[PDB]
Amino acid sequence: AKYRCGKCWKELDDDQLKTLPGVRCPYCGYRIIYMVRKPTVKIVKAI
Amino acid sequence: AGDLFTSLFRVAFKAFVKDLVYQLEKSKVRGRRLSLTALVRADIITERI
Amino acid sequence: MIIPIRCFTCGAVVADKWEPFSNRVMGGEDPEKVLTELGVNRYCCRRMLLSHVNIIREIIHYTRPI
Amino acid sequence: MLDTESRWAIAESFFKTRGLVRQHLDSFNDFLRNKLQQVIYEQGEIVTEVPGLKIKLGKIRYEKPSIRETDKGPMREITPMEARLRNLTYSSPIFLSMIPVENNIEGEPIEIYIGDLPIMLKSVADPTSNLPIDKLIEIGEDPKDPG
Ligand SMILES: [Zn+2]
Ligand SMILES: [Zn+2]
Repeated sequence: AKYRCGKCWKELDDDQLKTLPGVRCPYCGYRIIYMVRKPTVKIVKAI
Repeated sequence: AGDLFTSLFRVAFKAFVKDLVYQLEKSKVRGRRLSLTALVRADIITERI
Repeated sequence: MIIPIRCFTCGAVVADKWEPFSNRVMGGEDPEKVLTELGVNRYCCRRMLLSHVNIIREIIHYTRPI
Repeated sequence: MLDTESRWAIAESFFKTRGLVRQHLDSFNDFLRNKLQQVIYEQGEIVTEVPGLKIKLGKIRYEKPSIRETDKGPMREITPMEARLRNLTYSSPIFLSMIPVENNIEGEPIEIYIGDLPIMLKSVADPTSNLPIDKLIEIGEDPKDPG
């Protein structure tokens, strides 16, 4: 799984293999991270 | 809010005082010589509020 | 949030007249004269511009991370 | 003579100076400023059945809203958005200074952490009550929220 450290809408991306004592951003230590949207192509009907 | 928190804190503080005398009547009269920092059990007001 | 592309009542396009209208009205011109010059003659299309609230400007500061 | 516009100017000044939730903020600020001390002053002092063991209570004070990360040592300050996202309680610690008296010997006063007090938003104990609009937006708050 690919996450994203959330200090704003976008920050540095981190992945699941980075194992730590708990859930935290490795680069800045923030305690809230968010899942990114997978690159699968999505079809939306334009009605 | 202030009027109701006055009553709430008055009720929650005398239960914290009552717990202190219970650990000064028995815990240090019979068993050890204790300090105030150990017998407070600060998480009494917090949980009630 | 953002200006609608078409008027709700009729199918006229109003989104491309928002920037000139709002820029000229905050410059001190009369809204009715600006609307008449832009070609917005039906009151159904005039209420589209006279009542729009630009909220996306405030929302771009709180966009969901995903 | 006072026409419509002058009276509306007066009313608008009222609404600008005092918000729409003043009945809450005034009450909570009065509580924080006086009633916390009043309650323990009306308590007076703690006396037990031991002949000569009593504690005389002192003053109370509160900190900025903070949490303790599973006993990480020092307490770190948080914002309302972090409390909302992490299901925390927006509260500040309160310290009570006590004097342990052993047979009319006062001894050294000690300051004791006694609990956490939930903080009303936009009150005098809220650090976000003084921030400008841009600094409120930076920490993820709605600038028009009345608290
Ligand atoms: Zn980060
Ligand atoms: Zn129309």
